[PDB]
Formats: sequence, C-alpha cells, structure tokens
Amino acid sequence: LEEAPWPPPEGAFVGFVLSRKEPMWADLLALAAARGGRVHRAPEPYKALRDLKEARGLLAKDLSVLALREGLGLPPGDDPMLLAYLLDPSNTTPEGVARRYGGEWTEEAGERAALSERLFANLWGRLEGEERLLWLYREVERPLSAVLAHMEATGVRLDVAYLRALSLEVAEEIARLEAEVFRLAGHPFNLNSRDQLERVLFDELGLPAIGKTEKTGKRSTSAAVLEALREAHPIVEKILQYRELTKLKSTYIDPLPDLIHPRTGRLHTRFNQTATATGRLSSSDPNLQNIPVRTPLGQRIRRAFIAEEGWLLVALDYSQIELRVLAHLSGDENLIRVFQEGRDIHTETASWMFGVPREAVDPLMRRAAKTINFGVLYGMSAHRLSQELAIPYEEAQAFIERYFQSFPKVRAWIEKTLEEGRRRGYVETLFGRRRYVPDLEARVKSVREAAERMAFNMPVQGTAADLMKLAMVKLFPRLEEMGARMLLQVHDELVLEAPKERAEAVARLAKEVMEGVYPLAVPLEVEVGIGEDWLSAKE
DNA sequence: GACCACGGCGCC
DNA sequence: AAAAGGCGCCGTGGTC
Ligand SMILES: C#Cc1ccc(C#Cc2cn([C@H]3C[C@H](O)[C@@H](COP(=O)(O)OP(=O)(O)OP(=O)(O)O)O3)c(=O)[nH]c2=O)cc1
Ligand SMILES: [Mg+2]
Ligand SMILES: [Mg+2]
Ligand SMILES: [Mg+2]
Repeated sequence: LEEAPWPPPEGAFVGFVLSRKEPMWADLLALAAARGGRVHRAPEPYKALRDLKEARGLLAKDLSVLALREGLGLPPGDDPMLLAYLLDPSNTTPEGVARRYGGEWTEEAGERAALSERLFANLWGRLEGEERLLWLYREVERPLSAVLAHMEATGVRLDVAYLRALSLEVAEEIARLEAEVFRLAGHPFNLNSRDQLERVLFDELGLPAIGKTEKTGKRSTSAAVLEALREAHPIVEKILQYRELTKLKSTYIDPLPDLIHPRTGRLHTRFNQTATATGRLSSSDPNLQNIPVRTPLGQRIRRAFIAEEGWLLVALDYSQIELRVLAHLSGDENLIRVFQEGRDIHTETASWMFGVPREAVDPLMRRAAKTINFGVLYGMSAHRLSQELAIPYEEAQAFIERYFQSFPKVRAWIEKTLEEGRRRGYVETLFGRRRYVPDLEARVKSVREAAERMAFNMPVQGTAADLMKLAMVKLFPRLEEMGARMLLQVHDELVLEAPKERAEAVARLAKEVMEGVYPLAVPLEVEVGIGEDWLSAKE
C-alpha cells in the first residue's frame, strides 16, 4: 500500500491497536485507515478519532465503545467479522477469519486497516445471492452492533459497599464449613482441590463412586454425584454448601467490586457478537449474563445491581420463549393451542412434579420445572431424569413419552430438521441464520447423535436469539427519545434504566415492542417488572 | 508473571 | 455422572 497523510477519505476502513482487549479499559495505541490502495496512519490516535464519521472495519464495535468512553459519538459501521459469522458462525475470531478469507491478523494498525478492506471485499462478494443472510446483516446485526456499543459504554451501577460487607459474612460461613469438613475427614486438606477431595471421599471414607470425569477418567466429585451421596455421609452436605459459597464468593462477590470503572463508577461488560454457534450473544470481562439468582446467597448478590439514584431498573423477560418458537417452527396444533389459551407448560409440568393442582404451584415449583421441560425437549435420557427427580426409571420414561405424544408434530419437525441438515450440511433459524453440522453424517453413533442434538436445538434457540436482537434494534431508538437506557441483554431478557418519573411508561412501551417484534403463529408474551435493583425488578 | 487442560458450575 | 442445548470463569495442578 501507499502511505498517505491523515485523515483518510470518507468510507475508509479502520485498523487500531489496543493495549488490552477490553475497549472500556484500553489505551488506544495506534490508529490507521485504508482506502483506494492507500494507507493513512494517524500521528496522534486519540485526536485522530475526532476525524472519523463512523468506525468501519474489523471489530468496529470495540473502537466505537472506546470512542464513546471519550465522549465521541462514533457509531460502528460495516464489520467483516459480522459477514463471516453470518456465513458460518464458527467464524468467531479475527485470526481465524483472516486465515480463512485472505490475510493475517497482525499487531500493526495499518496492516489491520488494509486487512479490514481486503476481507470486506471478499466476504461481501460471498454474501451475494444470500438475500436472507443479507437481510440479517443490514436489518439486524449491523445496527445491533451500534446498540451494543452504547450498552457497553453505559454500563451498570453496582452497590460496592454492600458486596464488601457481604464478603466478610460469607468468609466466616466458609470457615465454619471447611472446619466441619476437616473434622469429619479427620484431617485438613485443600477442599478447593477436587483431586484431594476424591481421595478423601472414595479412598479414605470408602464412599461409592458414581461416575467418572470425561478426559482423565477420575472419580467425579460433581454436585450431581454428591447429591446422590447425600444420605451416605454427613460430610457430603457440608461439601455441597461449601461449593456453593466458594463458587459465589470467588466468582462474583470478590472480583466484581474491583471492576468498577474510575470514570463511570459502573461495571462494563463486553457483548460479544460473533461468539456462539446459534446466534446468541455472549458476555465477558466480566460476564454479566451469569449473575446469580436461584439460591438465597445468589439472590443477595443480584441485589447489588442497582439503578442510578433517581432512576429505576426495568426488567423484561419473554415468557416460555423457546417453547413459543417451537410452536411456530413445528406447527404443532396442540402446542399452538396451549399459547392461544394462555396456558403455561412450566407450571403444568410443576403440577405433575410436585403432585399439586395447577392453581397451587408456587414460583419455585414452576422454575424447577423449566430445567426439566427443556432438558426433555432437547434429549435428556430417562436415566438422568429419574436421577434428577428421584423417581423410578420407568416413571421418567413415561413422562418423556407423554411429553412428546401430547405434542405430536414436535418429533416430526425434529426429523425433518435433521434430514435437511444431512443433505444441506447446515440447519437454519426462521430468518435463515445457518449453522453447519457435518457430524450429522458421522459413522460413530455417539458422535452423530450429539451432532443431532446440536442441530435440532439450533433453529429453536437461534430463532429466539433473532427475535431478541431484532427487538433490541427496534427498541433502542424509542428509549433514547424517552431519556431511558438499555443496559443488559440476558438471552430472552432486557434490563433497562429509566428516570423514576418515566419508568412506568418505558415499561409499557418496551413490553409492546418486544411482544410485537415479529408476529408468529402464537402470541409472544413478556413479563415486566420495575425496581431499584435487579432482583426486585423481576419480582 | 503468563499460559494451559480439566473439572466444575454460575446463567439462559 | 447421566443422550438436554448454548455460553464464560474459577481454582488446581502443571508448564514455561
Ligand atoms: C429460578 C430459576 C430458574 C431460571 C431459569 C431457568 C432456566 C433455563 C433454561 C432456558 N433455556 C432456554 C429456553 C428458554 O425458553 C430460554 C429462556 O430462559 P427462561 O427465561 O429462564 O425460561 P422461559 O423463557 O422458557 O420461561 P419463563 O420463566 O416464562 O421466562 O432459554 C434452556 O435451553 N435451558 C434452560 O435450562 C431455570 C430456573
Ligand atoms: Mg423467559
Ligand atoms: Mg430469561
Ligand atoms: Mg497456580
């Protein structure tokens, strides 16, 4: 390429180098742009940012996030990563995409700029003819990246002093548990070490081993194994409680408070847009899509996520979402009838599980049933079901049989989906998002059958993902106009932040936009709650 | 210090 | 553990 002076022309492709991967924390080391066999390198990267109309290139969102941090409204535009991911969602890294589509991901801004332009040309040409993938790029993914940038740069408030106080309390409980565990073992050991614990449990206490680990074939000490051993020795229960507290303390209570950004006073995750096989987003550094909620200590941690003073959080969550999608994809009359009648599959399974009438099902009962409902849908074995519910094997077998016989077309849809996946080599969502599954043709049954479960799940989980993404795209401009904020997406859930005076109107609006995102053969319902913290905002 | 495979486990 | 699918992070034991 030929060196030309900064600034580049309009529509040029950017390349930039960060001191670290997280845009909210990085120093902008270098910045460059490329167009028309020219490369323009910027003397002063930060000042050079004021010269761009949009971030166009590999990882566009990240530079946009950094620009937003510095008070610059630089929106992300075309990004070759998005094109590659739509062509084949195994395209997840710039290193991989470069190797596959025509260059090398280096550590130099100018080469990265030239690389962005080359890759965009090639990938765009491969997208020609693919009208449905084109529709997803222009109407969903590309504008979505703008929305995600604003979400990352805005972040979410955390009650730091609360978490610190909670730490000290949980530290003391952990000490009680480990001390009791050592007493029962007769000696101390590293309780955090599953190799040491296995020896204690199965060699010293002579407990029966239940299962083996995958790669190394050791005797498993997982929660499920321990659960099976709960009656066998008093140490087991203590170990389960220890596992829960230390998981929560080391993963959330201790690290979160140290991640508060000095400028914003808030927590800033990254919303990774090309990271899953199904079209879901992922969240990292920190992951805020896996904040605890299910156990009492977990709920206490979730409370730490709060609104700015004078504002309220609004949480909206699609009802039974993948079941609704499955009703649309499969066309099962019975399943459609369920939703047109306003019924609840989770609640109904809960009624069976606990042996109570539908009217007498508490939220806890309904929620334990959700894990059962999807486990079965996506292929859980009778054996596992019987062990999870502590019922006889043949009772678990019966539940699974009735489950599919009551929704007769679901199995037909699965069979069609797999058949089509064998011929084409890929499966797709309602909007044409593809996932390649070559192992549908594998000659080893266990491999083929795992491939099959991956394959028929993808259209369902992926269609739900498409709907959520499209809804964020439609919702975002409305919120800006109302002076409200989009903070987090947790798969089928959105968390917003609204001025207290408008929290209610924002809630109503958001609900309507999400339920009407894309009319199906069944209604989409959204549960919405409002509160001063994340826990109270989901009731 | 930084990486890794692994088992394990938090959320959807 | 197990014929659920999809993620990212943690500590240990280990290397470099
Ligand atoms: C307390 C509690 C609690 C919270 C969440 C779950 C869960 C879940 C799962 C969700 N999913 C998919 C299908 C779900 O429809 C989708 C969204 O999860 P989620 O919002 O929790 O459930 P869903 O929408 O079906 O019902 P909802 O309670 O009406 O929201 O993610 C799974 O594939 N497997 C699961 O185990 C289980 C218990
Ligand atoms: Mg839901
Ligand atoms: Mg949800
Ligand atoms: Mg170490």
